[PDB]
Amino acid sequence: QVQLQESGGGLVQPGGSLRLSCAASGFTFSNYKMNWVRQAPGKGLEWVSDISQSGASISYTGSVKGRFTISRDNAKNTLYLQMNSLKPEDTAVYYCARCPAPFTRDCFDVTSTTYAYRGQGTQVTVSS
Amino acid sequence: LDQLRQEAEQLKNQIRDARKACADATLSQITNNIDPVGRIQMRTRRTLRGHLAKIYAMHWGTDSRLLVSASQDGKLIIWDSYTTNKVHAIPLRSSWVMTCAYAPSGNYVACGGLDNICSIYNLKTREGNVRVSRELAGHTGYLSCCRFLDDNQIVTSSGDTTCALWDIETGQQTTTFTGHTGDVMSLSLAPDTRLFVSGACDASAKLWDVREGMCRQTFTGHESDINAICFFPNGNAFATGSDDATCRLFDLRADQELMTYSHDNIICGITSVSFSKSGRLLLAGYDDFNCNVWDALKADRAGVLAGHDNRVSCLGVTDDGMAVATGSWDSFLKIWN
Amino acid sequence: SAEDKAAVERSKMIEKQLQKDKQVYRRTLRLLLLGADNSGKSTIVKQMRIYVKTSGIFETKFQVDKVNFHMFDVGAQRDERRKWIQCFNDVTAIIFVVDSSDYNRLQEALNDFKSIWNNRWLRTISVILFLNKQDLLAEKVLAGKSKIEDYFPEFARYTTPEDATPEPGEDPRVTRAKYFIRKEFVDISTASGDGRHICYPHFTCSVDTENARRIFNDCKDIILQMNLREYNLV
Amino acid sequence: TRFPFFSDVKGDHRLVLAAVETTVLVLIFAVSLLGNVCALVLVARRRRRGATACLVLNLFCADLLFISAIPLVLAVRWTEAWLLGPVACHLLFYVMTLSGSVTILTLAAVSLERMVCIVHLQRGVRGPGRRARAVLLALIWGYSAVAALPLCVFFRVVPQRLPEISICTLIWPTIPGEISWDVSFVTLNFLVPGLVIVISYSKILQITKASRKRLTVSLAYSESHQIRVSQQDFRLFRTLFLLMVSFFIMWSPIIITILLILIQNFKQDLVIWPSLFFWVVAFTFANSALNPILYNMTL
Amino acid sequence: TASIAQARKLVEQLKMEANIDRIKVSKAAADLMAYCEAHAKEDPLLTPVPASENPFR
Ligand SMILES: O=C(O)CCc1ccc(NCc2cccc(Oc3ccccc3)c2)cc1
Repeated sequence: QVQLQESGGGLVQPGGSLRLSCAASGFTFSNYKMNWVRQAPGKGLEWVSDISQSGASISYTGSVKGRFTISRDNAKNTLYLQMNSLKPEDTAVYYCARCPAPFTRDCFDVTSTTYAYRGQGTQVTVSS
Repeated sequence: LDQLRQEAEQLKNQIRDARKACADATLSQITNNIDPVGRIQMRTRRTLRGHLAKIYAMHWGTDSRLLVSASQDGKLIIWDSYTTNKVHAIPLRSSWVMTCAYAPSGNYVACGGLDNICSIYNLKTREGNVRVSRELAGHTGYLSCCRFLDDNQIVTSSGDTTCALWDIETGQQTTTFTGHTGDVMSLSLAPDTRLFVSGACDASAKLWDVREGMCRQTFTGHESDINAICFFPNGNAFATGSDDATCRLFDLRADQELMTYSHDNIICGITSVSFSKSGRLLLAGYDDFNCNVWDALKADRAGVLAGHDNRVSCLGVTDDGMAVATGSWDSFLKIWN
Repeated sequence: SAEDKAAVERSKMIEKQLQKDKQVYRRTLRLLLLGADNSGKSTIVKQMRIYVKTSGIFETKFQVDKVNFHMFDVGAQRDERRKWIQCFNDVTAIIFVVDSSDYNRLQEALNDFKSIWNNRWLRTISVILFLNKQDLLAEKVLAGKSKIEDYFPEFARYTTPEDATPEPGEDPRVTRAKYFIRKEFVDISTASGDGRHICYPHFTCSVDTENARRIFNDCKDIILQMNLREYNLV
Repeated sequence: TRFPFFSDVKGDHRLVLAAVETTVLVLIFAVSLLGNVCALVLVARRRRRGATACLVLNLFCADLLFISAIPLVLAVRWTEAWLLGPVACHLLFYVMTLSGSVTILTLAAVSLERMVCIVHLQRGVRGPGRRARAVLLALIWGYSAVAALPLCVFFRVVPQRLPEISICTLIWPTIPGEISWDVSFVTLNFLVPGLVIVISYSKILQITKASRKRLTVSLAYSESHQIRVSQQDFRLFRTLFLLMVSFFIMWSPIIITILLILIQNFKQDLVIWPSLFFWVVAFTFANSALNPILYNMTL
Repeated sequence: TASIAQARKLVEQLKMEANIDRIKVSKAAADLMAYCEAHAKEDPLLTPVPASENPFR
């Protein structure tokens, strides 16, 4: 019974900051590569960032370089994202995603057709 | 929406408690006085040559003598395993074939794959030729498995999250089974042929009643895709193979997992599963290029079948219990005894 | 006896047929076509062609210099790809088409290429990379309405290499953009540093004629590398 | 007098020299036998597919036939005279020459087919089949077994005073026949295969180097990418030169010895230790231990 | 309206499943042992047969 539950998010004035925390259950947390994706109002699903099995390889998309950071606690079974200096175009819904297989270095996990190992997301709004 | 989700959570919690209120003992505790089976060693008798590319499936006949195989170069061959004589070699129309089956009356065979079509071939023709007699169409995703019930009814499972029951003579689906979320990878039929089970690439399995068309029980416990499934001989248990390198024994009356077969060395997934005649052995095929033989009541490995060059993709055991056939990605079949 | 002789004669006829079929199977070259809906791979298929509802796959056949190519395209499937992509682990090459003049879905193409390159069952297979729709790219750069740095900030300090040899007639801004975009893909290509397989990139338009020759030459190089590795020389 | 093949008298230190010779030869024999058996067993598992790997079988068989002449040579070196009879003096040199010629011609054919099959497999044309292999092997063995008859016909045992005992030596009927056989054998069994080998491997090298350049001339990766692309072609450049010079290093001394022997039989001013002939032969017998490595070393 | 239909179907299916009878693990384990021990002397793979009755030798 794989489960991935999110927490955080909400309303932020522009130029603010906040934190997203995801808790995972039903698998051995340390064998899998993990990602953060987001869906924006009136758009498709988009990839944001990813971290590997230990934390020695991190990757971001060009629009969030120097702004967002990712972290992984293997003892506390938790994935973290820290957001600083937000923009109005960062308002969306945020999902945490897991790779399909262990001990592997590739992904196929952006689809819309109900990818199985994904969360229900949280809402992050930036406006005033 | 929120109220419905909360009710779903409450129902899941109640089901979990109802299951947890029954594990008064483990299978190991009940079976702590069973004598082990010792070492098991088997040797190849026949090696069957002739395919040009990798092999995806095979099936044994009811006479325990003739078998069928399907390869990705676009051919379907029927062999006699006592003398290694080729009885039939049928050329297909689409070469990306993923499955095959053998009618229990010995008159028909079937095949399918990425073309989204199930083809039926008639063997007993007065003219002495094999020709296509039926093409079944209506699925919207590739075909994974197919199994005859009798000469007129066939049940298939597709990569569009559905299973179906077809009437061959008319040519129309009579019922569709829906409820899975991922692609359906395998199904298996009960000895009485009134129920089947299905495992479908979302880490869950389901038990389906053929006549009514609804779902009775759903079983969870794995943590990745499910690749193979089969019935215990008396029809009251089933074994599951997955992609996290673990096999599992599930029961139908106690409604929960009974046993896990795994080792700390294995870091590759299982691609096939099959039992033995008395159920005392469980045979599994791996991506490591070799098959493993497990004791099914004490969870201790007891043998290895280790003669293949590439990935092992198909595995079968006869109806009398005399031989085991394995097929792999190097285009060779082998028979062990 | 008296019956077994017929069985052996049957088996011998079947074996003769199988040999005659192997003779022609071992001589054709198989290619797999991949891309997205906003690309123009259908135009490539149509350009190379003159040279049932719910159908799961399509095949196109052509020949160049008496060598026969079979190109396979995927029809009506679902979103997911991690199961029917394994059937294609023995093809000669994968032809990957990318629309290079949008700037908004180019990261999706990068992620897809990076996920294909590293799959366990596709580690020996080479890729021919087509970057379609280049006139739109030229017009978009010359217009100045949208800026590349808004999606790839590192473009803000990329200077065209001095040893590079530009195509005649190019405005240097267009050449900057082209070279940067191609480098973004070759960087993923060579980051493994293995030598098993290679990526051959090209720039192609909507009206073009030499694409079949390009595929032919790259297939020739691929076959040569296999022949060297087969004789134990490398 | 005439040349005492394999026959020479030792002084006070006969035991030490005989022990050294027998140890060297037995070690070479054992290593070559083990190597060729292992290679044959390994290439015998390829029942899956093989087109360029069929003549290697002929090569290994020729090596195992070549290495078989050790015991007679050891017997002659130990007992210091021909005590065997006309049959051995008729069979020994004939068998050795047959094996050597087969080995050389097979190496030439393997290299030529590699070079020609790098190209016609790229052009999508049907490769040579069973009939071509059968015809090629038949012609090779027939020519080898017909071109070396004088060593079985004219070698004979006669008594003479060693520089009186019985020795196996070679008697020719006329000078033109002897010189013609020597010249034709050398030119058609050592020179032509060398040219074929060198040309084939050179053109493979040319094509590989030309192919590696289009990655930058035409497709134009980068200036810091072309280094990251290959990093491993030096192995190919080393292997090709190694296979090109091993043939000319490990098969020339015996030809020089043959020419020296003919010159001695034409001019009397020369003098050569028979131990030199024995050591040249013992050096040549190392091909039977070296061949199953250079053609399987990276496996 | 897809969310409403999905949630309603899931709730109804869960309600249908959560009202079935279950037994203890001990009875199932005993039955599995009994079936295995009753048919032990007829499994050739577990108890190899002589070379006379083996058709693949
Ligand atoms: O000038 C003359 O009369 C001939 C001299 C003469 C010299 C040596 C021999 N012995 C035969 C001998 C001995 C050792 C290895 C051999 O292998 C090869 C020889 C030639 C080409 C390829 C291989 C042959 C026979 C005759």
